[PDB]
Amino acid sequence: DEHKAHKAILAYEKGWLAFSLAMLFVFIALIAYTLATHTAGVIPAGKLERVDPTTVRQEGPWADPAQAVVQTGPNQYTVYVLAFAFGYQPNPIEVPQGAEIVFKITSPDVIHGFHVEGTNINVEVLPGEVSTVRYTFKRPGEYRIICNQYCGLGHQNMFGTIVVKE
Amino acid sequence: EEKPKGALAVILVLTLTILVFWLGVYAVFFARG
Amino acid sequence: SEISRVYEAYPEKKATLYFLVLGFLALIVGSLFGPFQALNYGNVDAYPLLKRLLPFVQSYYQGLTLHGVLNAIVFTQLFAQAIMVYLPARELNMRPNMGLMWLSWWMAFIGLVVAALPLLANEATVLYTFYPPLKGHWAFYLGASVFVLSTWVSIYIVLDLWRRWKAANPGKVTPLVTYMAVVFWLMWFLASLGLVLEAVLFLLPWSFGLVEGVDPLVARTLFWWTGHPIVYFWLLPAYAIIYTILPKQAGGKLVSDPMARLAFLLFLLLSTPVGFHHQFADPGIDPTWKMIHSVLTLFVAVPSLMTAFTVAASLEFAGRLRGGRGLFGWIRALPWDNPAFVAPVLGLLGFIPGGAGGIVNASFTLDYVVHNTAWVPGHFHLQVASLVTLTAMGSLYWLLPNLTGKPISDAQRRLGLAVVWLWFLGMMIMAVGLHWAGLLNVPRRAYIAQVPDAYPHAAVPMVFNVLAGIVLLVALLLFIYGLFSVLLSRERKPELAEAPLPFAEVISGPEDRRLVLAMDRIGFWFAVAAILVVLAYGPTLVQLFGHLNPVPGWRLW
Ligand code: HAS
Ligand code: HEM
Ligand code: CUA
Ligand SMILES: [Cu+2]
Ligand SMILES: [Xe]
Ligand SMILES: [Xe]
Ligand SMILES: [Xe]
Ligand SMILES: [Xe]
Ligand SMILES: [Xe]
Repeated sequence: DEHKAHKAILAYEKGWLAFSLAMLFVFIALIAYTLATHTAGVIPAGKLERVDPTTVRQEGPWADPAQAVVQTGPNQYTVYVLAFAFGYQPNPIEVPQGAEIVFKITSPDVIHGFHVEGTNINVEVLPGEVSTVRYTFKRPGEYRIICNQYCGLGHQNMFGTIVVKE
Repeated sequence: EEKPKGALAVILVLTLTILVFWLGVYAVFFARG
Repeated sequence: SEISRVYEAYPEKKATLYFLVLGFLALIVGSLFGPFQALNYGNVDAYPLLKRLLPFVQSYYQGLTLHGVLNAIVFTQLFAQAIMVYLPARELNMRPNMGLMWLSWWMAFIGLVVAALPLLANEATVLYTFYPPLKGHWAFYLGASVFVLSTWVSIYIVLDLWRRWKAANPGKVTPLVTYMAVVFWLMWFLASLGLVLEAVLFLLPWSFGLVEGVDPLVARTLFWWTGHPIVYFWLLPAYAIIYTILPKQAGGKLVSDPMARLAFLLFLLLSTPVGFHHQFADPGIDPTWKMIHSVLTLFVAVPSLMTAFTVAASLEFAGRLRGGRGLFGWIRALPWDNPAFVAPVLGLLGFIPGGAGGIVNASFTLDYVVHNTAWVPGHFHLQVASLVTLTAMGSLYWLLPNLTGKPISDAQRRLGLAVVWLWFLGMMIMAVGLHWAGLLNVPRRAYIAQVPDAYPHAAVPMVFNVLAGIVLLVALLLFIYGLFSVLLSRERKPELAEAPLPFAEVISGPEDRRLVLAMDRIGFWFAVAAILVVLAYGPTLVQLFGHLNPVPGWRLW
């Protein structure tokens, strides 16, 4: 008693810790799996890509909204998105399906979020940096973009749109 | 007295809850892929 | 000029009380916005009512800034500074350097007020994360800095106690509570450097006018260096009470000293080098480094997993000592009439769905499902606003008497039990509501009641959020009532203000010595933790500091 409960507890503790680490390593193994698959495209690009925020929408790929989309391969399209104080340019973003869309997003003002409802596209958009993500939608129709980072008094109203064509 | 049946039940529930959460979202991650 | 002999040989008692009072006032004020926010996520706009009550409130987001700051930052730091200075001091029966201990309180008080002015005047509606380029008033940043630096005094205070005790007891193992306190404050010191650098290098010169740009990426990297460990800095003070006082309140004993020490040792090791789990959705950060940080974060869950077993066993043991039955008998044997027992127990229950939510968010790729949704607030209210606050609330039932001498009547005791159950229950409902809607893509930090038709698919969880909002509103009121009833009565027994803190017995074994001894090599372990931080952050920080891209400030409120 008490001393008898000490050893048993400490014994089952060691078996609990062995099981727990095992379970975590399994999780580490299924996360590594996702990294090797296609779904890993939503992980933003690692290399830094600096831009001037104060000069984004008057010069360079973000300046002209009719230019935002660009075919860069045979089945690759680069969209130059601009998340700003309560809105997204272009609106709506028009892209075909079965195509690899390479979003390159930045801000002229503050931090915004880029959350494409119904997809794994969830990226922070930082002023003076380009958030580069790759995504191939499989489902055709109405994709809404939500700003999930507080960016001012109109933040709850900051909605965007992805027009992806069947 | 003996085995912590009560404790091992508790961490069983905890273990089951973690899995439901992890596997459930692990699913939803691929469905939005 | 001293009216109570108590405060003259235990003057730490007084300094502890002030930290506690200031902390629960901030808790109350901050908590007022809670119910309104809950209704907001129940698609109900009650804010014109709030605006009529509190006429200085300008927006939802000013409210939300006050809610975060006053509850997550102020209440929690002042509770820590109270617990993780007073409990070691009483365990050792040593007086803490009172000159420095009062200085740390004044810092906290002047820092709070200084930062309170611009917040109350809507000059710093930037939330508790204050991300650049969102630019507040200088007096918020200055105020926050002073408030946070107060902890650096606290660290010194405890270290000092610890050195002095090592002197009087050469070659002896650091006693339990003190050991936790040490590895706690040391951990906090290492953690705090990320926020200090942010403040000193960027935010402070920026708000003062010295510079006109601040890089957002390095700003939120340094932030999250401190950003995560600070949650443990909220947590460990509750853990200390759960490990070393709860078993006594239950009627049993802490089943293991070395486990407790190992739990706290790991936290000192893994609490800091895991910030990238907050930045999974950030650009400019290498994906490999994100996977690294995701692994270490899975590891930092281990201490909690250990804790789960150690505490469960200690409450099964206590239950059996009370006349425990079979598989679930020990549960019913516990002192469910005692608020100091019930409150933390309930917090632990809800901590289970809270922890799993944490592990999910920590799975790199799976974050993209939940990041910045109502799921995250769902996650942490089970953690901070449940476990921590509840442990805090219930602990008033032994800690308030012990500092003041004021007894607690049966009525106030039963009042507590109501407030505790409601708070718990209400946090539970809310949890379901926020997780649900978070899966349905509902963003967090949003005044969604102002855009009613925006989220129709969240129909039924929006009901839960309304319910909780009502439930927790009532619990709060009863808390204020009950708390002020205890703080405004002149019933005083000076004898229970001299009664020892109900510390629990520690079951010890033979194997302990050698393991406990290696853990007491704190100077070694502190450097190990220091190196881990350099390795995890160093390579990235150096790459971000060579390519600085400061952007101008914005006010968007
Ligand atoms: C004080 C509160 C803090 C707790 C501690 C906490 C724990 C964790 N968190 Fe966290 N967290 C994250 C990962 C974790 C992980 C892995 C854990 C772990 O520490 C959890 C370990 C816990 C367990 C493994 C459970 C152990 C269970 C126990 C100990 C109870 C047993 C009960 C018993 C035995 C009682 C039985 C009694 C009877 C009577 C039977 C991640 C992802 O990696 C995000 C990012 C979301 C995003 O994208 O923004 C995050 C976001 C937050 C938010 C958002 C901050 C913001 O504004 O952006 C803050 C407040 C926060 C607080 C806290 N968090 N967390
Ligand atoms: C009185 C009971 C409480 C209720 C009903 C409540 C409700 C809420 C709600 C609905 C939100 C989401 C707001 C949004 O993201 O738009 C929230 C956020 C938050 N709550 Fe609570 N809360 C309560 C108590 C607490 C406590 C006790 C703490 C900490 C000790 C706390 C800390 C936080 C923090 C840090 C946030 C996020 C702030 C931000 O994202 O800017 N809350 N709360
Ligand atoms: Cu931009 Cu929310
Ligand atoms: Cu964290
Ligand atoms: Xe902070
Ligand atoms: Xe700060
Ligand atoms: Xe503050
Ligand atoms: Xe700071
Ligand atoms: Xe935080």
